[PDB]
Amino acid sequence: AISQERKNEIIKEYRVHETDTGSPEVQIAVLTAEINAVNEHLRTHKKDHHSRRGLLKMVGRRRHLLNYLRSKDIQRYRELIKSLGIRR
Amino acid sequence: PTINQLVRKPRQSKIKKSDSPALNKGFNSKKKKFTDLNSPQKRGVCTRVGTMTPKKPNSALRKYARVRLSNNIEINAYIPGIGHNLQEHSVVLVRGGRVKDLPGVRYHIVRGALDTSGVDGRRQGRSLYGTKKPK
Amino acid sequence: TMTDPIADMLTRVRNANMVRHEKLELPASNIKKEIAEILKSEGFIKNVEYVEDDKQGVLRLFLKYGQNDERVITGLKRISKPGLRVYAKASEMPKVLNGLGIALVSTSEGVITDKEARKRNVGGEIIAYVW
RNA sequence: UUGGGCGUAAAGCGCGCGUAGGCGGUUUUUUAAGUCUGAUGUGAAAGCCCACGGCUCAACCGUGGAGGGUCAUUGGAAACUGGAAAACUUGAGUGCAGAAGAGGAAAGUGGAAUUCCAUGUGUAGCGGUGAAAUGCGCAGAGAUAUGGAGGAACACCAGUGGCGAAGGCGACUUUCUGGUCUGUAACUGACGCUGAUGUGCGAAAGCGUGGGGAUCAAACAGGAUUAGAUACCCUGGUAGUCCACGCCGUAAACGAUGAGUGCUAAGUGUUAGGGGGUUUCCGCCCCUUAGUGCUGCAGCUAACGCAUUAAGCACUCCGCCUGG
RNA sequence: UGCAUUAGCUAGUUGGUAAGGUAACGGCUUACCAAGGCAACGAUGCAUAGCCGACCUGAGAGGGUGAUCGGCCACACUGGA
Repeated sequence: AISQERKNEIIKEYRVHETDTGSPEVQIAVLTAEINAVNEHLRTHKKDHHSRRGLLKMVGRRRHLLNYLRSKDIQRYRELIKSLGIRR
Repeated sequence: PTINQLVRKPRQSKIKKSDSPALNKGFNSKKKKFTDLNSPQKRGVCTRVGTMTPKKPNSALRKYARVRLSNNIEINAYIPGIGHNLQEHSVVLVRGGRVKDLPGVRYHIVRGALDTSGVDGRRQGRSLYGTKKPK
Repeated sequence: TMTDPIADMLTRVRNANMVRHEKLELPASNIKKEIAEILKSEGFIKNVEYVEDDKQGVLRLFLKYGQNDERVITGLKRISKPGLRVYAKASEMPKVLNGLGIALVSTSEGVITDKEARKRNVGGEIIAYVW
């Protein structure tokens, strides 16, 4: 569903530190482009319902990282809200 | 349960539907409504007087009466005792007290109180059945 | 995602007390080691021992019994929980098994016991009715 | 609450996923808020502690503190909670090396069959029957093969196999994928669970469309049996069937066990990954993980039966139940 | 007190802006401004009932009566001034 070099591509351009995989921002382009994959990939297969909750259950797995971005350091949350496009 | 959700929903107690529903009810005669004042005995007047067969295998014919109370509720009321003054239209007094092995009828008829006198030929049950104490 | 530390730790003792064990341990904290000290301060077990590992090291128990192959620890139960934090008054504080158990007391006087709070004239957060 | 149950007795929707809510791993330091105490004021009149007085006893009325030991005016104490500042990673996610498939939506290859029309063929029966018959037979009925077609699926590999939350998933070759799992465990520093709302799936049948009536088949039909028919017997045959195109929202959707975490006798196969010793001419023995199964302590219940794929011993949340 | 087999409640309402006028307060009414404020923690509405002390039985956890007997509220054929 997601290839190895592509996550290891986004750790070059969006990591918080070195060996920082599992970051809040390192599952946003991993999330929403793989949405945009399955948004077109289930546009092909209109009954790909199990692959539908595959990305929606990790919406919250990124959202809880956005939730964790509040309490520790809020300037990183002003940074990461304004970094890319995520509403609310 | 949880004591957390017991705050969210308390232990509401259970109700008890009480026997004799015709004795805890009055009648607002001015407004056609009903009061609830739990008489010992509410008086009434007979409409029908008959008897009934116990459906349990005990065999007799026990005498009952279709009485309408003050609050005009029609009952089937057991008439205890042997002889009576209950042909029709006797303005009688009615207790509770179910007679078992007899469906529907669950009310007694107060002997010797309102318009009947009690039965005569009793000598071991004299205080009941309207008999004054001898000599 | 366990919520009561001092109860699952206490029932693990009774988990091996049933099958007659003589040697177990438990993880540590600021409290739970000193909680385990008040057991061996009274000396219900042989000796509760040292904390060793990186995070919450195992501190031993060494269950001490009677000579008729018996057990001493009858009854093991924490009364408080996340959701119900219970407290005690010093003036009407009872006696576990009417004088045959112990009942510890937890406040900012140091975590004390039944003798150590009846003549301290403080109550606190009671835990164990162990007899 | 103290002081109840949810496998078969009444108590889990069909499963989920999920909004709120509740409740959450681990280890340090601040407050004294919550905790718990100490100085008083201090809580009500017949009612209410203890002892007298008044009543002939008494019924029935006062006394003396107790006195609040609960609320306020007041001092405080931080383990544990509330907030304040950190970390660890088991738990979870993002990594890496691989296994498997009936996991959903799309394109091919071929087999075999019931039905048809035709050849050859031939002529008395062929089919159907527990018992015979209706029927189909003189047109050649079926038959019969190199070979002509259709409907629809695709035994073999097929399993207390595997995958899916569940309804479920099966000739395959390929497309797009889901997801499972192991191992190394690199990293974020608990990022979790329940799950009201909501959203889905939702088996079969039923409301309808286009391929459907090839086979099957409600409804209907025929023949007799049988003491009784058209019932048990039999076919023909309608939608419904098959699939695609709309759903309805229901099942013994049951493992009759809600979901997440600790701990306590075993043996026994088996599915995938890692671990090997001999080796084997790919096989013997054995460690481990996740499981798939079968027997079986302590504990359990009313007993059945459960016992690492708990109904045992503990914690958290939701929901449900209390006679028919 | 209970009912979601009562969920969306309010529009002088919701805050403020000036006059009153009260022993004083203001949306209390009047001219102005934004739709706000109130809500599933069930506002709204319905139905029911004076409240408390007190009674009473409960091991305590307590909760049911009010003729009592006291303290407070409301009423005086009805409805207004």
